[PDB]
Amino acid sequence: GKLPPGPSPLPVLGNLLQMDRKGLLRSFLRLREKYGDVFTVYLGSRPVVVLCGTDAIREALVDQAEAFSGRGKIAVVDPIFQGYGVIFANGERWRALRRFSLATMRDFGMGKRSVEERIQEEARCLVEELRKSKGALLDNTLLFHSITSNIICSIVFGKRFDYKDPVFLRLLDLFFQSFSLISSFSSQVFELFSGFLKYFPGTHRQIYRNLQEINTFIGQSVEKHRATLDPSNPRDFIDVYLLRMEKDKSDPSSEFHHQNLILTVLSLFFAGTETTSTTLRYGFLLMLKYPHVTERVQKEIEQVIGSHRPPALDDRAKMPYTDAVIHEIQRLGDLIPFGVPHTVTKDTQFRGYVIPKNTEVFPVLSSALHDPRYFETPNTFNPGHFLDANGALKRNEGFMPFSLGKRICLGEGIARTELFLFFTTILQNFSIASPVPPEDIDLTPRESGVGNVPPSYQIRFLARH
Ligand code: HEM
Ligand SMILES: Clc1ccc(-c2cnc[nH]2)cc1
Repeated sequence: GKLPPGPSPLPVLGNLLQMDRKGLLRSFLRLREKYGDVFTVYLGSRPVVVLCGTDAIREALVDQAEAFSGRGKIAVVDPIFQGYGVIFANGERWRALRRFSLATMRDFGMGKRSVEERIQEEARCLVEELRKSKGALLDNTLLFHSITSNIICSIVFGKRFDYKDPVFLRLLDLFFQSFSLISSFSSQVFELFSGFLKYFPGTHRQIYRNLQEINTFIGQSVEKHRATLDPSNPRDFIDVYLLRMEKDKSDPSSEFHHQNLILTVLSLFFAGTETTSTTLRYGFLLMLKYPHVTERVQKEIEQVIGSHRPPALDDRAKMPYTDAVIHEIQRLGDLIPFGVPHTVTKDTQFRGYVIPKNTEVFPVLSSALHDPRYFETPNTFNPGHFLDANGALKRNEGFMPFSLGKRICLGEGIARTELFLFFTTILQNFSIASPVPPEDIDLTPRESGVGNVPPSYQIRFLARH
């Protein structure tokens, strides 16, 4: 049936000569200009199909959902996962882990705190910590990585860490350094010649080393959980997984074993810590660049929530402006630019082309979030993209920051609740400022690869009264 159009490759080097030195995303966007919304490019010797624009992505991930439900690989972390854990698994193993992960977080019995309550509690701890800074200028990177890591810790380990805990800070350091390395230029070259470059020194080794040190901490927590498990009262995600292992003792095809336990927990930290945190850091940078918008969010908080009680998730339905602002922070932040690689699960017929089973497919989410066919002046921040004439929230088919289809972000619910409660609880309690004039605020990513990493910046949180 034939593959989608694309630059003729050279053996070994593939399409290296037709790439853009800026990175994989620019390379993909440049090729889209020449070959259309659906093309083939060779990363090293591997052929991959690229889908660009809202329409093409929706046709694949939604209209042929099952076919495009396969998961590809990211070379610098594949040595860690190797097909285990809920993110990088395929087939029955993925189906089983996803179903269990959704159900285990979608509800944690009674007597325990809901996910919304754990986030409100973390937002309260955050407010207390920021009050201690007395409004001094700071870089919010560490605290924003802390609050989102703490939500996953609460869910998986059954508790949060104090912001000044040495264990926590070390773990935080390992993770953050890894995300920066993972979307660095080197990791993107590694994506092309891993088969060859895997044999040499480099950042891919430091990434591996850091993630294994985190897996070691995960393993020791699993042992502590095992040693104190009370079947009558599971405490968190690990206890629930351990109880399922007991339930499946006689099932030789169960996927609930050790490797999927450690790597599913790593998956939830990997995914649950990084993107929500960078979205929040990018959102506050935009709020410094658009003080008028920040002021309107604070006015809506005052009208709907007031200044005494904490924001609750059900306030969001009565706060369309703030909700539109968060949508727009996600849309312009474009935190996972070329998506997380998929693969087709069978030879697939797509737009008159044939995509062979297991071929890697990149749904370039950035090209939908910035799709001119759906968003006027896509490169400019405007909450109005999500608001109708009456100020009510409006949907846009191009808005797919969590992707779409069978692989749609498993943590979407948790992430949206974290964005709404952290953004509103911070702005209800603090006004923000920085020495940089709004006009001079640069939104350009410090690094752009599988993740977009926002630039560092200074900000102050002044307690309100
Ligand atoms: C603003 C925050 C977040 C954004 C924009 C985001 C978005 C994404 C995207 C674009 C994908 C790939 C979907 C695909 O394969 O097509 C993904 C997958 C995933 N995300 Fe997130 N994510 C966020 C937060 C979270 C959180 C908080 C968790 C965990 C609690 C999480 C868990 C996962 C997992 C486990 C997958 C793989 C799902 C599967 O393969 O079935 N994410 N996310
Ligand atoms: Cl390689 C990779 C995989 C998954 C994510 C992710 C999912 N949800 C948030 N982040 C990011 C990068």
